Amino acid sequence: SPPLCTLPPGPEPPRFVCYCEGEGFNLYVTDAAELWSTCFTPDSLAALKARFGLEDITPRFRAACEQQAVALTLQEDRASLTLSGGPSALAFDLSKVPGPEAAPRLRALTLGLAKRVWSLERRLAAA
Amino acid sequence: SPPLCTLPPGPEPPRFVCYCEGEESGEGDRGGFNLYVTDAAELWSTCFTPDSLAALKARFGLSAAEDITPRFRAACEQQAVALTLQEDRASLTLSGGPSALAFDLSKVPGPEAAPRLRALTLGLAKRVWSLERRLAAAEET
Repeated sequence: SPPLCTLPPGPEPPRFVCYCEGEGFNLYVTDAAELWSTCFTPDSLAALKARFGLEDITPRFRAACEQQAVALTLQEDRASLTLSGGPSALAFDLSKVPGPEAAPRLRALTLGLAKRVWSLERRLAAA
Repeated sequence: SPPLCTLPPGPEPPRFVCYCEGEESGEGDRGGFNLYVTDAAELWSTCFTPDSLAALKARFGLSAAEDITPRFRAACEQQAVALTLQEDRASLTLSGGPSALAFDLSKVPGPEAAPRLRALTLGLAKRVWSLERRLAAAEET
């Protein structure tokens, strides 16, 4: 079940969602209008893991999402995502995704979320 | 929690979300009822006025103080929502209940639609996160 969290974590309205896909594996951040991505290649992902000392990034990100231990700085076309909890905080550089590439992802994101909600409410009612 | 469903039903990737708004409980701000349909590119709405909602309710024999949200909710749970899309217009048919209810929807203008779609996306993600937390609890622990 694909991990995600929203920011800010307060009772205030959510402004950003952080999620990941498919260990083409990447981290994403969106305010539902623009999309930022780690834009990994198979090579630069391996480079990244080795620098931090790795297995898989997803479980750490999942754990951060549950603890709401995700920090986000955003400037211009630049964002960073920080995961806290592990033996070392992990920071990721993200870049803005051009509109034409971002649009189908944002579209599928919205439709998939809606389908999850419907499914989770279905399952939660049977509990 | 606010009702919704996705279409088409079953295992195939969702193409549309249907949801509703208004008829809020309590003595606080209460908005008029509307049904929404989106493919996450465009937004369609019933765009009800007080008169057009009354006329719709008459067309299918409902009273004025009657909330329509619970009929929508039943339709969503059973996935008895049928959608037709013309170029400009849409229809939504709810068959959760004993009598079918048909709704005319029209396109919401971009400057109103775009902030509604963003809030929808962000709100759903908050829900998902909240639901999976409540689920992990109930099912095992």
